[PDB]
Amino acid sequence: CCKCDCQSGWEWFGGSCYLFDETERGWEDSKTFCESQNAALVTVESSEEDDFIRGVISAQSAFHYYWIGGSWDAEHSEYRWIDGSSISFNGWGPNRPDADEGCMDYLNYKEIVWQWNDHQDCVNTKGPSICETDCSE
Amino acid sequence: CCSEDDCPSGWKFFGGSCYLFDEGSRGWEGSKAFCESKDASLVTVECSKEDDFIRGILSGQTAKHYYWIGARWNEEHNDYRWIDGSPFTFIGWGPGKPDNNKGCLDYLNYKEVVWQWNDHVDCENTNGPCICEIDCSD
Ligand SMILES: [Ca+2]
Ligand SMILES: [Ca+2]
Repeated sequence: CCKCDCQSGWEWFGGSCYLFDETERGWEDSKTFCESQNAALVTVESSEEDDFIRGVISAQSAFHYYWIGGSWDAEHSEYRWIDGSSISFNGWGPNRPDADEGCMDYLNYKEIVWQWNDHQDCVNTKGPSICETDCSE
Repeated sequence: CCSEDDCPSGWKFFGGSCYLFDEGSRGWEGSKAFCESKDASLVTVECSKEDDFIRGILSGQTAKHYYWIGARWNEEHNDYRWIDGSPFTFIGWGPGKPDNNKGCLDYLNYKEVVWQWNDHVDCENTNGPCICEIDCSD
């Protein structure tokens, strides 16, 4: 994405446009929604990107978690980004992931300060989400 | 993101930026300082559309075959990136480039480098024109 290419309401960082969408949806419905926007739930490859995201979500206080594009990959038996890639950057909150078979969020609660948490209901727990696009073809 | 009316006279508007294709004769360091003197920066190229816009302008003249841009080697970064410290997003190196000479970048027009990026060792004494950019960013 060009720096001034983003849709109204989206923000640019690091060659991508992001939507911090405040409509509350289950994780799977958030994944679907980002797809509908020619995007995908955000994947966090670098500490630089992590900082950017934290900068936006920490500046509000209506929401305490946002869905992101990571989840349990059964074949690999670990958490992976939804493009299938390994989670190279460790943005997990302390003693997270707590359990297998979940989906990921940024969470702000107690010891987890806008860091990743694993939630085991990927369908019926409704929260805001973060979509990322790189504007390719 | 600049509007057209943000652009000083003699600057060209494209994609939320204003650009100066300056034909003065400076080394890379001198060109960096020059763009700073205009409350601008040597151009940083974040996407293929911006790269295409620049190529359109450079291929529209034939007097010059290279222009300094806002990237150089940084030893602490231990890489080539933009002078603001941002890593490349769009990759615009010409075929066969970079040479990895810990140098400074231009757009070059020579043989298989068809208005694409090159790295040049001499960041002080090779005199050329340059491209400045005002992007009205944060
Ligand atoms: Ca990403
Ligand atoms: Ca630019």
